[PDB]
Amino acid sequence: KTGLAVGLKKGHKTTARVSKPRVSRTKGHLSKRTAFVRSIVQEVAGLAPYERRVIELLRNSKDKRARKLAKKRLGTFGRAKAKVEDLQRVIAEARR
Amino acid sequence: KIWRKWHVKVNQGQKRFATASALAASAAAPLLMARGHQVSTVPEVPLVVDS
Amino acid sequence: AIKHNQQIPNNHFRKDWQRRVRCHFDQAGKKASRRVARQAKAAALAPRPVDKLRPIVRCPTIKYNRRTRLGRGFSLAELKAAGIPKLVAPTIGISVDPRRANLSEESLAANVERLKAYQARLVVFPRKSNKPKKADTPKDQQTGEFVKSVEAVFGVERPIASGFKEIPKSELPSNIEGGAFRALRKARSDAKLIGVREKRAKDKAAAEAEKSK
Amino acid sequence: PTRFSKTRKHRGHVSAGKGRVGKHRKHPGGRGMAGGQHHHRTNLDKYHPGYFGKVGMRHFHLLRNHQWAPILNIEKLWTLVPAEAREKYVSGAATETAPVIDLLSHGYAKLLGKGRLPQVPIVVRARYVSAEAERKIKEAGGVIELVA
Amino acid sequence: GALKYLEELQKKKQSDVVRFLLRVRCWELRQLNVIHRASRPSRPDKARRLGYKAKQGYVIYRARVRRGGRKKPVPKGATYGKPTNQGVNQLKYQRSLKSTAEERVGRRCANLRVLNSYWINQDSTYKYFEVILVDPQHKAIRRDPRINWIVNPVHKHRESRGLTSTGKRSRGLNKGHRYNKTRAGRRKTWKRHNTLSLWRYR
RNA sequence: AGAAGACCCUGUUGAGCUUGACUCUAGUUUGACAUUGUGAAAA
RNA sequence: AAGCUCCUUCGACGAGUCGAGUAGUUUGGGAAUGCUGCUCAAAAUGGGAGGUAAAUUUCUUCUAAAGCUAAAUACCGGCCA
RNA sequence: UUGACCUCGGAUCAGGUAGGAAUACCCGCUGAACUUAAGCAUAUCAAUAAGCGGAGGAAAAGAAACCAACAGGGAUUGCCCUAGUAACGGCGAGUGAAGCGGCAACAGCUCAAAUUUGAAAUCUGGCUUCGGCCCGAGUUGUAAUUUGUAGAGGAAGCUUU
Ligand SMILES: [Mg+2]
Ligand SMILES: [Mg+2]
Ligand SMILES: [Mg+2]
Ligand SMILES: [Mg+2]
Ligand SMILES: [Mg+2]
Ligand SMILES: [Mg+2]
Ligand SMILES: [Mg+2]
Ligand SMILES: [Mg+2]
Ligand SMILES: [Mg+2]
Ligand SMILES: [Mg+2]
Ligand SMILES: [Mg+2]
Ligand SMILES: [Mg+2]
Ligand SMILES: [Mg+2]
Ligand SMILES: [Mg+2]
Ligand SMILES: [Mg+2]
Ligand SMILES: [Mg+2]
Ligand SMILES: [Mg+2]
Ligand SMILES: [Mg+2]
Ligand SMILES: [Mg+2]
Ligand SMILES: [Mg+2]
Repeated sequence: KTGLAVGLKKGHKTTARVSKPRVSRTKGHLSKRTAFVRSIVQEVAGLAPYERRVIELLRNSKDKRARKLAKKRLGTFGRAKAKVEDLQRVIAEARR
Repeated sequence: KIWRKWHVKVNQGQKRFATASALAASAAAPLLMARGHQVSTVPEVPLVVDS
Repeated sequence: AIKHNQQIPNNHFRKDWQRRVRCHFDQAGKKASRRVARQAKAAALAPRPVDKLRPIVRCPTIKYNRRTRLGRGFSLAELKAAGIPKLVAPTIGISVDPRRANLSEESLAANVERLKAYQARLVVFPRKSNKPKKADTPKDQQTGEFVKSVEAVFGVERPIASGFKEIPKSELPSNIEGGAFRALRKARSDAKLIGVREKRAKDKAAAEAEKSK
Repeated sequence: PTRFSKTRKHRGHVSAGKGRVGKHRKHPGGRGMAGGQHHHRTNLDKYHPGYFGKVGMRHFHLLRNHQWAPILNIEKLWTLVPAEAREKYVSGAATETAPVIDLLSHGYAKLLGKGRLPQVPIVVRARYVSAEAERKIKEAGGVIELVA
Repeated sequence: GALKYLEELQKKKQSDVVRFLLRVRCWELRQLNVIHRASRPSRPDKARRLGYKAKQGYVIYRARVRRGGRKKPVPKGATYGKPTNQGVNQLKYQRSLKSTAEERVGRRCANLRVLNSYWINQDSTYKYFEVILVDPQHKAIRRDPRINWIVNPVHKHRESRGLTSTGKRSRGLNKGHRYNKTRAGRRKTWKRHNTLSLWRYR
C-alpha cells in the first residue's frame, strides 16, 4: 500500500499477515478417491447424445462448429470451452 | 384518532432556563404573596432549615 | 392542484396508510420492562458479568475506517495466540467469531493483549469447591470485589486517534518534492492510464520491434 | 389550539370564508400534480423550471460512502487546535514547537484555501488538498502530509 | 461406500443405462396410481442425504402431478377487469409442482410430518416425486434427538406453510442482495416498509 | 297536490346493443421441441 | 472418553440441481431483482456473487442445491388487571 | 411337496393419530375493481379487500455460495438513520429499497458423503417387571467418530470427568 488516498496501490499502510487459507477454500480440489469413483462410473455410464455429436465434429476437425454446438447445449461459452477440452482429451485416450 | 400529538417536545435548555427562573422567583417575597401563600411570619424567603 | 410558489409534495399517503399506523405509547412501559428483564438476568448470572468480552474492530468503509468499535467475537487466530482453547472461551465470558479473519498483525496484536488483560483479571471458581484443579482460581485470590458489566470497563478507549500532537521545529517533516497537489494529480493520472501504457508496451509497434529483431 | 382559528371566526357567516359564487368544491383542478403540462403549466413554467425531462446518466448502485469527503477551509485550521495551545502560537510567542492537526481525526478529508493563515508554521495530515490550500500553507511555512 | 458410486451415476441422466431405467420406471408408475405408498426408496442415496433412515417411522410415498402452467379458473375466458388482467393461458403457479405433490401426500397421510421430497421421473404430462414422511407418534422417533424435534406442534403441516426445502425456494429465503424483498418474509417486509411509525416526541 | 322534467342541452357521468372504432381474449387452426422407441430401402 | 502444541500424509463436502434460452408474473433492480412453467442441461481449485450485454486476463469473498435453534419484534381476538 | 424372498391385499386384529372450532397478530396460495392520472388503455389503488390452506404464544427468519472494495466487517430479528435517496415510471400521475453507522437482544449446532468389520456394538412390540428373555426392524446400514471453525492417522508432553 502506498499510503495515499488515490493511485494504484492506494490505502493505509499496514503489516500484512500471512496465514494458510480457511479449509472451506479447499473446495473444488479433486481427491484421489473422487477421481477413482468418477472413472469407474464414466466407463459404466458412457456419453450423452450431445457429447457424441461434438466428438464427431471434433474428429472431422470442425472445431468452431463443435464449440458452437457445445455452447448451445450447455448454455455458456466458459462451460462449452471447458467441455470441448474435456472431450478432446477423451478422444486422445481412446486412440492411445 | 390516537395519532394526535399528545406529548410536546420542549428543548432541554428552555426547561432548564425556566426551572432556574422558577427557583429565582421562589426567592422573592412579593411573588410568594401574589401566588397565595401565607408567608406573613417567615423570617427570610429562602427558608432554609438546618438538616 | 398546485396553487402558488410551493415545494412539490412528496407525501406517500395514497395506500390506505391509516391501517398501518404504529404509535409508540408504550415507550415508557417497554423501557421499564426491559430494565426488569435486565435485573433478572443479572441476578441469575451473578457473580458473572452480565455481558461477554468482545474485540476491537475497524469500521469497514472509507467513511468510517477512521474509527474503531466493538466486534462480534474474537477470531480463532487471536484466541490461539492468547492461549485459550476455542471451546473454552464461551464458558468464561469470551465471545468467539469463527468467521472473522485477520489480515494485519497490528489488529491481531491489539486484540491478543486485550485477551491477556481480561485473563489476568478473571477469577474462575472451581467446578466443585472441595477439590480445586490446576486452572481454578485459588481460594485466597478470590476477593468478592467484582465488576458488573464487562463492556463498561473493556469498552473502546480512543475510538478515533487524537489529532492534537505537537512536535519540535527540529523534527519538522520534509515536504513532497513536486508539491502535494501534484502528487495527487500524478497518482490519479497513473491509475487512469495504467491500461493504455501497458497496452503499448507490448505495443503492436513494440511487438513489431520484437518481431523485426 | 382550536380557539385561535378562523373557524371560530366564521361561525354565523354562510360560506365559511369560501365564497358564494365559485364555492368550496371537492377537487376543482385535479388531484395532486395533475395537469402539470396542460392547465397547471403556467405554474410549473413559472415556479419550477427544469421539472420535466431527463438529464445526465444513471448510477445503478450509488453508495454515498464512496463520495464521503468533508471539506475544511484553511480559515478554520486553527480552530482545531485546543484553546490553551492556540493562544501561544497566534499571540506571537515564537518557539521551537509546531502543531500537527491530522484532519481525519476531526472528520475532514479535503482542505481548501478560502481564508488566510497566520505566518506560524503548522503541519497538517490530510487525505486531499487543493492547489491554493497547499500554496497558502507553504507560504506560512507549513507542511502538507498526504495520508490515506 | 456404494452410495458415492450411485450418486455419480445419477448425474449421468442422459447415459444409456440411466435413460433405460428412467423409461422403464416411468411406464411402471403410470399404471400404479397417482398417490401410493412406496415400500422402499427408488433412489436410496437421495433419500439418505435428505434425512431418511432405515427404521420404523420413516415412510416413502410416490406422488404424481400434471405438468405445465396454470390456467385461470374463471368462466369461459371472461375476466371482467382491465386489459392488463385479461390473461388466461400462459400464467404460472407461484409454487412448484414438487410442492403440489408434497402437499397432496400430506393431506392423505395427515398423521405424519413431511420431511422432504425429490424428483424421481417425468414424462410429457406428469412429473413423479417421492416424499419422505416421519411418524411423530412412533416411539422410535420420539426417542431420537436427531429427529424428535419434528414432534413439536410448530411443525404441523410444514409443507402447507412453505417450511420444506421446495417451499423455502419459492419464498426466496436467501441472504444476498438479490433477495432484498423476501429475506425475512415478503409480506412481513412490505408491512414494515409501509408502516408509518409515530413516536411520542416528534 | 302528486315526482330533485322522462322531451332538450351540459358533464372530459354511465349502461344496453352494433360494427370494417382502438386494445385485447376463451376457443380453434398451423409449425417447432418433448412424450418417442426398433429395423429396411434407396438416394 | 475428552481437550491443548506440532508438522509430514491425506482431507469423502448435497444433480433434472447450478447455469442458459424463452414465456408469464413480480420488483427500485434498469440487455431482465425474485418466483414459476417448458426446452437445453454442467464442473472440480470447481462453482456462485462482485447492480450495463459480450470476448480475453487477473483479483476479492463465500461454499448453494439437507436440517434444528431462545431473546430483542407483532397482536387487546381469549383470560386477568 | 415344502420352505424362503419381493410386491400387493383382508381383518370390529394390538396400540395410536388426523379432521372441527378460533384466525386480533403469523406463514403461504389466489386475487379484483371502485380511485388517481382532471378523459383512458400501461401505470396507480395493490403485489391491497374478498376467497382457500396451515401454526403458535408468539410465528417467521436465522448461523453467509452475505456485505463490501475498506486499515475490511461477520447468524437472524426490531428501532433510529441511510432516505423520499440510488433507481423504476404513457420518465406523466406517481412509486422507491439496500450497504455502512448508533442501539435493544445475543447462542450455537445436527446430518449425507469413510469398513465397528476381531465380532449391529442399534431400535419398536410382547412377556417378565426380578434379571432379562422372545418375535420383529435392520447389512438396500441401525449405534459410536466427523460437518469444513474443520477433521482423520501419527508420537511426545500437559490436562479433563
Ligand atoms: Mg361578511
Ligand atoms: Mg354556498
Ligand atoms: Mg374558488
Ligand atoms: Mg363561474
Ligand atoms: Mg302541478
Ligand atoms: Mg332536475
Ligand atoms: Mg369540458
Ligand atoms: Mg361505457
Ligand atoms: Mg380492426
Ligand atoms: Mg419475460
Ligand atoms: Mg400473481
Ligand atoms: Mg423477470
Ligand atoms: Mg426453521
Ligand atoms: Mg380517472
Ligand atoms: Mg375527474
Ligand atoms: Mg371514467
Ligand atoms: Mg384476506
Ligand atoms: Mg420457529
Ligand atoms: Mg436529507
Ligand atoms: Mg408499488
